[PDB]
Amino acid sequence: VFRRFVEVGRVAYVSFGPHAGKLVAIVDVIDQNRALVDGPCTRVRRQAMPFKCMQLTDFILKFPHSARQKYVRKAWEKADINTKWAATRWAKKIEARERKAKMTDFDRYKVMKAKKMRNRIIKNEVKKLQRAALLKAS
Amino acid sequence: SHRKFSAPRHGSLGFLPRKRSSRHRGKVKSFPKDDPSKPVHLTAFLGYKAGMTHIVREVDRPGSKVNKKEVVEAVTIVETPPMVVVGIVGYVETPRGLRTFKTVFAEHISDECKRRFYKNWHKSKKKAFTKYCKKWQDDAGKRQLDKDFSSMKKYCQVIRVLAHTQMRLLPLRQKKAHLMEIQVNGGTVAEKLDWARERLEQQVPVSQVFGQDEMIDVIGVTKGKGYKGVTSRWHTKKLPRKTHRGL
Amino acid sequence: MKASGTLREYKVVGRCLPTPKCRTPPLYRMRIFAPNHVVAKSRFWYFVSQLKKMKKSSGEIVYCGQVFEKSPLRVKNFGIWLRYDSRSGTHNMYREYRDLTTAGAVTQCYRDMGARHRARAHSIQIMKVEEIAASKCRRPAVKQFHDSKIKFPLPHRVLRRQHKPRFTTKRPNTFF
Amino acid sequence: MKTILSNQTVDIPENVDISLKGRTVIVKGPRGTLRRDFNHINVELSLLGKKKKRLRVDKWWGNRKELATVRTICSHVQNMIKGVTLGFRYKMRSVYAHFPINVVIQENGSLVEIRNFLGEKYIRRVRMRPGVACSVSQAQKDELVLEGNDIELVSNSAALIQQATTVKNKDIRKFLDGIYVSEKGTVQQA
Amino acid sequence: QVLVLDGRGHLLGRLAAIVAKQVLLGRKVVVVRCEGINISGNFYRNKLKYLAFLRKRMNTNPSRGPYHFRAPSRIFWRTVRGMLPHKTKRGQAALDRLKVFDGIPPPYDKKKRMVVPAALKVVRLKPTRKFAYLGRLAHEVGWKYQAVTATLEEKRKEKAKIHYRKKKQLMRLRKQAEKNVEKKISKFTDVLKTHGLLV
Amino acid sequence: SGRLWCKAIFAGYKRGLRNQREHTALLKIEGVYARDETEFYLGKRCAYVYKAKNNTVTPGGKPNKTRVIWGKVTRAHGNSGMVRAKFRSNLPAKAIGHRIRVMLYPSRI
RNA sequence: GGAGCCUCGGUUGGCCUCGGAUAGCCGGUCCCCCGGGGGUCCGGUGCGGAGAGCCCUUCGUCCCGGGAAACGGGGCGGCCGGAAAGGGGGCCGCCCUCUCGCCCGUCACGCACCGCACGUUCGUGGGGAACCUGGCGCUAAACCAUUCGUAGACGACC
Repeated sequence: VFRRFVEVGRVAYVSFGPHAGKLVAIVDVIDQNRALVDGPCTRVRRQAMPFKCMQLTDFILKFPHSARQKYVRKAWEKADINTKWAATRWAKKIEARERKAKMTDFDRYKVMKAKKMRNRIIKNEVKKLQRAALLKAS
Repeated sequence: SHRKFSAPRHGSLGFLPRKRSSRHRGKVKSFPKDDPSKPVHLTAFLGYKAGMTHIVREVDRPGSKVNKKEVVEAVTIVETPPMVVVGIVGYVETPRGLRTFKTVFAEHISDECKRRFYKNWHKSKKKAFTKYCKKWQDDAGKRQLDKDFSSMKKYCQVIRVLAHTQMRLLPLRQKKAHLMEIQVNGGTVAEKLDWARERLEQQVPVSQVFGQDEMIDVIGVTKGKGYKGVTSRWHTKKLPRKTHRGL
Repeated sequence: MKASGTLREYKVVGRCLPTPKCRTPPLYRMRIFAPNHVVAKSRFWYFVSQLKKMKKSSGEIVYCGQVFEKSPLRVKNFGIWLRYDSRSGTHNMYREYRDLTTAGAVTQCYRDMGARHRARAHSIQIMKVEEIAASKCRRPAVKQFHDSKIKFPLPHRVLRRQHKPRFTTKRPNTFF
Repeated sequence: MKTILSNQTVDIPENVDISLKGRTVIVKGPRGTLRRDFNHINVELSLLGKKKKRLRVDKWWGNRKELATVRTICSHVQNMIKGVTLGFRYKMRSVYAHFPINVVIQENGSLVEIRNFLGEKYIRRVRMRPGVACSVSQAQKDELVLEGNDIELVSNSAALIQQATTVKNKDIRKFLDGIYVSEKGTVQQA
Repeated sequence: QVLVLDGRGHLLGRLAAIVAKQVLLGRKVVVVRCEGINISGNFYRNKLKYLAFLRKRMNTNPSRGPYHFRAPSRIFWRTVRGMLPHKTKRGQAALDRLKVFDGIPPPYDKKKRMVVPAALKVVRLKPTRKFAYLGRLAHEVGWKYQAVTATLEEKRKEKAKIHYRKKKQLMRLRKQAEKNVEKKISKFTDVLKTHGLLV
Repeated sequence: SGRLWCKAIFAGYKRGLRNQREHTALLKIEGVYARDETEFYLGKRCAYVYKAKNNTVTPGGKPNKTRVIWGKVTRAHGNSGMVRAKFRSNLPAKAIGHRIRVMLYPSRI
């Protein structure tokens, strides 16, 4: 069974291409493997984009099947997609990915020292939980 | 151009590498497949061709021309003194075949069987299994033996026994016995193994293995005849008398 | 004419050279779909030489301009009339496509004519391109997109970038 | 071309209570339960509507061949409904010219022994399929009823005994012998 | 330093090409579960394609002729053999880095097997095409140890299910640890969220 | 106290199909699998370290058995991360498929 | 169970494992039903209980303070689990060993070899001779010759 349907008004996220990493709203379907898409508030000029370079999300905003960018922009700001998108666990692990890519070597060192001590307090804890389960067993 | 008149080929290629057998004793290439339904029993024995002679019996096949008549039939006598189990051996089932898992011999092996482990009994000091024999009078050794039997109760699939003939009872010249592995077809490996564990160092007469009026297979080495030409080895036609380089 | 890359629509107008007999010959305009304007001018003379007794040596191109799409942001339904040649005889066809630009629909036709009938671009004479209204289409593969509430999933998402983690650990997921 | 969507809903009565695990469908009700797999057919099976009164099949972007499979499933599931509600009853007749084909049944209606067929000394032994019960009818001489809930197992086991009695190297237009399927119905009606 | 590939669900030729290239680069590769490999095309087609291989033997002396191996591991091993310059020293030195098996032998049953998605049936074939399991194809052409390796592989499947169920509960205690320790590692998680390691 | 060179494989000589030009080597640096990320390694100094039977002098050390053949990454090769390298002596063919180090010190950062 | 000499080389942190699906999955709660399964519910799913990952991380030492540890860190015996091509894996006590080990900070020093390459490991590596030193052990067989003839051109074989 499917949950995400390519339909007029569904917000999609572009995987590859010159716009990789931007939201965009499907306004029309040209043919089977290519859609007329437009993100007005995401710096994406209205254009034809194949269905490969897009990952359709869980956001549907309503507008007629060919309305000009002006009405798409209002429906986009009406639903306030930009803030609602940033609150999804999907976007949060997207922005958490380049945070690990922009990590400076010194920041990579500070992590190594924070990871080391954190894992110590974890492992001795579960150590105290196993010895807490064996006297629980007898 | 084709052959004018057809003729079946001479000799079978199914027996093709017609070479001297690498073995002198007949090898059981395949034992009967077992089923835990039957009681445990040995599946092979080892005898010696004595000779041939007649027999007279009254055939009882109905609807035949020889029904309720007497016939003369050529029979072969095979002298089979009882054999003695001197060890068992387990086999684990692998995707590469059947790998021998573990061998356990009996405590006291007869000298006639020890003959088999030597090429020159006269020169040897007869030391085989002398330090193995010491594993049955110390608790540390015996506590290892049962750990080998218990292990074969877990991992072994097919279990064979090492039996050998008793050359002393035969009128033959040689005294070196013939060792052999006889597969034990029967119940589960557990009851299959303990049956052999108590049969160890015991006699096994042929009457235990076979019964009368039973169909059996005979495995042995053909009577050798040395180097032979094509006429004797494959039974081709002798060429006509006029042939120059031989017919 | 190789249908290389995406074709473009050119407006080529030409005429016979002025002779003392006819001082100003009449002008002749065509819509040529071609990769570049150089092959458009040659493909222009190919057609003019078929309809008129004119050749490149007796004529001249008075204007070689490219015509742009008046609505590159509207999905349109295009009707195309062809004159391709098979291995046995020639045929007229009427093909429909659904694109944003007439030039994009024509190149969509050359690839489709090359895939369906193994017809190479030099044997096709596209003769008329009419953008038709959705109610007047005929071919059903185009008519099924005329739906105000069109809606469908992408069922079996074939994995792309299947070589970035060439030796990965987890099996890929084909459901989203 | 590729049709965007082709579907077919299947109404289910109330006595039957269907449920599906992915692309496998189990059908429970009065006469028992049936379970059929469809993991080879590649479609979307959604059981919509509270009360669960109907089942639809979906096929997105299907060509001519794989569009033909959307109805076979609706045909299969409907036969799974009839088998659990009414069962399947296949009556077979024993047509013989001169040699009476006597038939006896062993293992409580799961094995059929066919003797004296064409006056042959070879007794024909046919094993029924699991879940199919064979029986000779009463008040009628040469009929061999077949009951069961799975139409495949019933109809195949009927063709088993229908092919087990064939005339070799004769003119089959003259020797119209054997057990043939006569009527295909249900064990009970409404 | 050793690449242990799982053969379940991989297409024969697609996997052999990637293995052959890695092996030529000094990489030691171990293909496991060779009976799980799939070949494209319906089963009967692939069987006839192999029976036509059995019919090719040196007429005067079959003992010299092509050696038709019947184990799936040796069938896959021969496929890689055709994608290597095995008549040379660097070709033979390569084949020694390859080590194929049917099922999962003990040295590798407790190792995380990799997978090659570029050679995976779920990716490289349309869902309507038919395919053939190398295991079944090998069994019907001479392989004798399908039944046993099915039982041995069944043993280690539940022997791994024990370990897995032991591993979930092992780290279920771990996830229970943080919510007991959250007050004394807070100054360490925010450092891991600042650089995107826990978000 | 750690490794300070990149791992690379001596894939083979620059060749056509029936001619090979042994004066240029083809490298396969571990990690990089596209042209657009090879430009970091252009100009970097690469070495083929091996050990022989006789002892050789060692810069800043006493004679051991290890020797080197120095080279440098000249330009990107192909389209999938491979890279060309030129050494002061054509690499021996017994190195095909063995580790050669790609240092960092001609660095441009 | 100690030091050296030849020789063959490659390497330059580890991942110790569900099964599998792909028009579907993954993890939990078990309120539910039978001897682990089923069903339910709740969470995730461009997999973050993510290989786009995880683990470990080493400049060293000397003092002192803070946080973390106290059950911890390090040592000799038994105990079992392991067989497809089986680990120095885990469990008990042991006399001794430390709040030393990790994370923040103080103090001091460790050829600062004066810009420069094969550095940094796996390495008690494989193989080979010659010495160390003790403890524990161990005292064979094959072949020839001879014989046999179930074998045989000669070897072989019994």
